[PDB]
Amino acid sequence: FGSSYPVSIAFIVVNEFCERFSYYGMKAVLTLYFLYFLHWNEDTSTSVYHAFSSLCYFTPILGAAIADSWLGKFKTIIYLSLVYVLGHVFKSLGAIPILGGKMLHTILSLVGLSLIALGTGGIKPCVAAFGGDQFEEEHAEARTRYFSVFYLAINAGSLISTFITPMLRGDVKCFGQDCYALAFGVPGLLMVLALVVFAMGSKMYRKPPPEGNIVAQVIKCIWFALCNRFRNRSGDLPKRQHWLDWAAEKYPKHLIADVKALTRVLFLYIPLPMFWALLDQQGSRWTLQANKMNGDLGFFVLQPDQMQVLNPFLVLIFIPLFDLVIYRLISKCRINFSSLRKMAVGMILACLAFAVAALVETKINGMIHPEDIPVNKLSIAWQLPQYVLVTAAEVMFSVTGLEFSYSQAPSSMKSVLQAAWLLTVAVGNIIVLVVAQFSGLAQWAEFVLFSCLLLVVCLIFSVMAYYYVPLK
Amino acid sequence: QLVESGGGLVQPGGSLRLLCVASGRPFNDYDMGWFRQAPGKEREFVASISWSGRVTDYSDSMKGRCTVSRDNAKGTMFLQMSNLVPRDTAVYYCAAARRRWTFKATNTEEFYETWGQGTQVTV
Ligand SMILES: Cc1onc(-c2ccccc2Cl)c1C(=O)N[C@@H]1C(=O)N2[C@@H]1SC(C)(C)[C@@H]2C(=O)O
Repeated sequence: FGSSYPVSIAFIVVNEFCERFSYYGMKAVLTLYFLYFLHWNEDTSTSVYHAFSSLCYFTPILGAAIADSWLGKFKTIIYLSLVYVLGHVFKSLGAIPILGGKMLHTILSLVGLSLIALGTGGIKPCVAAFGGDQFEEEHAEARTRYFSVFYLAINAGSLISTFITPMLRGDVKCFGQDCYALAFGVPGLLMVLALVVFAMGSKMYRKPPPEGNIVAQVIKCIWFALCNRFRNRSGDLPKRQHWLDWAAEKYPKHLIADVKALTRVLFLYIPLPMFWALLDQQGSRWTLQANKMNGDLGFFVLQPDQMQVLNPFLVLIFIPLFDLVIYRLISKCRINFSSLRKMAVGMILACLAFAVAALVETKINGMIHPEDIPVNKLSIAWQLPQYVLVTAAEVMFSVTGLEFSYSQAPSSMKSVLQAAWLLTVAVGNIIVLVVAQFSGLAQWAEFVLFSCLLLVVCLIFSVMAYYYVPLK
Repeated sequence: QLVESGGGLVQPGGSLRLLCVASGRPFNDYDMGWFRQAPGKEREFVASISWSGRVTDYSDSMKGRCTVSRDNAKGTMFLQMSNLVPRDTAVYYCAAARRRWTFKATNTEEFYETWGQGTQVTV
């Protein structure tokens, strides 16, 4: 409108909102569909749900490879959104009980889920990188605000999805049975609308082309670099001053520098799966903590489950508050938050949140009687301080990570560093699954462990962020 | 393994509370389901309770209101039929299936592999 912000990002943030809406509206009904429509084992349903989630987490690698190495982006977004819409069509087609039964339903549902995972993994990094591409490299201050608005759109989509999903699967009969076809078709229409609105802004975008088979060049350059050193019975200059400088008889400098930056950022990101796994162990145990504390609140009775909704709402409140007030106040003085101090401070805040959760659990345990009521029974409040701290950590770490991934990536591989950021979440999710079964510790002792682990992870990231060499 | 059952005659609009005790491998390793076989009829699905009792399902009829519970300690399973009628005067069976990965419906006979003998609840 005025300046410094293209009209294009309007059909980027809206698309992201519409996509998250549909994704969270479908994933919510997925498990009920498995259990009460397909009539699957609990083990089978949970395993299929977790496999689908993991594939969704892991596919953005393929999406970013396709985008950067070939076809550019805004063409991988379009085609993978078409694949996403096809997957939604199949999934909603398999929930119709009229045609086929127990075999067409299973096949169509599984194929649709595979296509949905493919689409999501390739709309995730490409859309963020494409929206970032709309700003001139000099406008590095408007890009951060755009990324804040992008995260706000994500969280708003999640919140409206949570608030609107139970209405669709509430006492609706498709054909003499519970209506799952609508529950899966509404997300399909939302995805179709997202694709339409994104395509509507084609003439305004700033589509840049790919810089060649960048992924193959990167792999071959790394392979040559590693292979050169193997001078078992010889060697006078295998590689000095770096492990890539003597992969220079080919792979000109403009590629060696790009792979250097890529490897630097990847080594920096190494520790983030542990942070993601540790911070993901709060939406399950905090529910157990809530179940042990009063939730009448005088005005409105609060069920422990509903407290989960306090995270997206607090993110919505904190994003504008952080960007427009707190960061400006910090900038008032000489204090300089370098986008890596922000992430470390977010990790410290998450550690503090888990320590506060441990303290609240300790207070809960120390109950003694004076239907008998324990005098020292905490209200569902006192869960606010940990929700405030953990939410501020997510705003600082997550919004800063998207910008850091883009600003530090070579132009040839802008969406590959976005896949690297998403790859940490994918690996972190695997850690949660591998460690979920191992649970035999007290709630207070567990939180004091996660707080301590989250501290050690932050010291490792802080030390490696100190020696990081920024891209230039 | 070695499931059992217990129950008997009931009033036209009374209620019944059936038992199913496992006398073998631990009860937490088995998905359980209730079936009925009216005289001169095919076996019908009644209710199903998964391991840990987290997931429960009831037949479309669910005459009145059924409720399946299970305590994996002592391995006992309960079915609470509430508003019985002149119908459903069938022989009620208990079925157990070891946990595994399968795509067969949890509300079908072929899903279950240990059908214990059945009661003779009548109305
Ligand atoms: C973390 C995170 O930070 N930015 C993103 C992101 C990055 C690009 C496009 C869209 C998103 Cl949502 C992102 C993400 O994609 N995943 C987020 C994450 O982690 N969670 C959200 S989705 C989820 C609820 C399945 C998952 C979880 O809680 O397991």
